[PDB]
Amino acid sequence: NQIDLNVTCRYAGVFHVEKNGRYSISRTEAADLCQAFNSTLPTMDQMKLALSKGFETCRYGFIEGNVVIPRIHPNAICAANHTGVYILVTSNTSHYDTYCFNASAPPEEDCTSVTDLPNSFDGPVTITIVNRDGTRYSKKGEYRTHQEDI
Ligand SMILES: COCCN1CCc2cccc(N)c2C1
Ligand SMILES: COCCN1CCc2cccc(N)c2C1
Repeated sequence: NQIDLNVTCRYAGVFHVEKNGRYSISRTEAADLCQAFNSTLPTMDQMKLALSKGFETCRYGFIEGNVVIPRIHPNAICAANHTGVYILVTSNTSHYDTYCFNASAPPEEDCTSVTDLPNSFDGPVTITIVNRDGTRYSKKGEYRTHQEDI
């Protein structure tokens, strides 16, 4: 009973989380996951500011209201070569990564490691935060509040 949460640097408080390194988060789970980081799903405005500070990924993830990919550099295999906050229009499926927004983060780029999942609740899952530099923090707990996500 183990979950890896791979987390990025924060940019104006916005970061990306993937569960087990593959698209596997529903919209309800995404909200719960951000809540566990004392964070919320970003607004479009929040994501645009993060982009302006250097944030880009090659992953679809939830924000409030849409699924998006922030792009700075055009790449043919990431958001069909678009730049800016690319909005997913047409998809059959419901599971993506998520973005999260932590208002208490620094205003620009913060690439220090994440060492806590401060708002996880009691539970039986070994949850491991994995930073890009390999630094890990584990705890026993849970964050999913919807049964359909478990
Ligand atoms: C209100 O949350 C109830 C569900 N949680 C409550 C806390 C908890 C602790 C250890 C194992 C499990 N399964 C659980 C389940
Ligand atoms: C946005 O990056 C998607 C690719 N994955 C690749 C695997 C991985 C491992 C640990 C932390 C992070 N951020 C990542 C990122």
